[PDB]
Amino acid sequence: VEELYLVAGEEGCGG
Amino acid sequence: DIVADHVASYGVNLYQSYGPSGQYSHEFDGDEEFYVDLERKETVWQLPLFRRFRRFDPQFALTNIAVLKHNLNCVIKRSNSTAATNEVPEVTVFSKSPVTLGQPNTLICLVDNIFPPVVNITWLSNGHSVTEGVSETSFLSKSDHSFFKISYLTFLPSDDEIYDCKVEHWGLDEPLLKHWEPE
Amino acid sequence: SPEDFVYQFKGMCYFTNGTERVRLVTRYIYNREEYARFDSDVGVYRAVTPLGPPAAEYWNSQKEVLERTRAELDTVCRHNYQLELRTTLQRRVEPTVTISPSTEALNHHNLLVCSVTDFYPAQIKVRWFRNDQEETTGVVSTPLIRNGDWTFQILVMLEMTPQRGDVYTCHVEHPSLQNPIIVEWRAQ
Ligand SMILES: *[C@@H]1O[C@H](CO)[C@@H](O[C@@H]2O[C@H](CO)[C@@H](O)[C@H](O)[C@H]2NC(C)=O)[C@H](O[C@@H]2O[C@H](CO)[C@@H](O)[C@H](O)[C@H]2NC(C)=O)[C@H]1NC(C)=O
Ligand SMILES: *[C@@H]1O[C@H](CO)[C@@H](O)[C@H](O)[C@H]1NC(C)=O
Repeated sequence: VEELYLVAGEEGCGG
Repeated sequence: DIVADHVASYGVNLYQSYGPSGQYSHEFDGDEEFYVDLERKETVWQLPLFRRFRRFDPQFALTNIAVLKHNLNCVIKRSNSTAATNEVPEVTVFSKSPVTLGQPNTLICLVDNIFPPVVNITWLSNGHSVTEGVSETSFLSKSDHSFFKISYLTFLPSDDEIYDCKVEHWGLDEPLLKHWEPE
Repeated sequence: SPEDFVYQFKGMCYFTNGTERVRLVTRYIYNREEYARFDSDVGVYRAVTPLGPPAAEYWNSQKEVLERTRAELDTVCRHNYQLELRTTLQRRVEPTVTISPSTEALNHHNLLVCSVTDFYPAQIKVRWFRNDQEETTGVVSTPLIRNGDWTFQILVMLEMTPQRGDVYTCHVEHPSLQNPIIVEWRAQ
């Protein structure tokens, strides 16, 4: 069984 | 505030403009399970137990750190480039095991309250820079969002050799030295 | 010095009674300022400083982002805990126990240091005895010391006065030990 992880939310901002 | 039998960080995620550089690690009850070598795309487990029974996909870390990079640029814009404050690290040196002359041992240098997470930790033996027998943890997280880091020196206690842990950090005016010797 | 801009994301799982009581708190940090978080006890993202509303409102408006985060309490916290139960939570490293005085002359105050080193996990019981009497005052202990290599140590010091022919013992109990370790120090 593989370890899982918490996904970082991605900000929505002008690049 | 949070009382628990156990606490895990299933992602301590770090990205900083200096370098730039990042770190991805998992912690359980305050100890580091692994970090991902982001350049080599390799998970580096911190115990033989973990290396033989656990697996973590290095791409997960790479993806998360890419998100932090994205997020960081958004918050730099939103904060008008508010820079990190340099904190003063605290340094302690102690031995791993009871000291007896002629019995191999390990010296431990704890560098606490590190921010930002950029530091040089090196060892001095009778004033000489030590080049071999040194290892260190990654940056370990703290609930005030500074870090600590621990360096290890293998050594042979003797009546003629003394040690210093030498720490360089932007929060210091000059290198900080912490001394240790067999009493 | 060079200016540095720092970003942290910490996904933290808090466990009690195995996986029965679990709380997930994800923290978004600029330098050392936590500006947004998800707390499973709250169930939505919250801004914690003025830097946060654009992030929290965005993620709350993205239902699959929100729903995925809520599910992580099970799909990550509990999932990984099952893997800890097979490894981390079975790790047992027996302590080494040593006594040394802090120079030693008879009717003169001294400190006896019971060094309890290189053990895991953290739960430990260390008791001093003077002959057959348990010492419940004059004991000064360091905090639990984290070595960073998945071991701990602790130093438990006894304020005492060597008299002949007292015998002192440090008794150590730990989940790695079927029977306690007893180490003794004899005056003169
Ligand atoms: C974002 O931060 C920079 C650096 O603090 C500000 O620019 C500085 O402004 C101070 C005080 O006004 C001035 O003494 C410095 O010369 C200037 N440093 C630079 C340009 O490197 C920005 O502030 C706004 O910048 C314009 C351009 O100079 C100023 O006309 C304006 O007064 C200034 N406002 C401030 C500092 O409050 C700052 N941007 C914003 C939107 O605040
Ligand atoms: C650490 O040492 C390197 C190489 O000597 C140096 O370039 C860097 O600036 C140092 N970092 C500090 C003092 O934080």
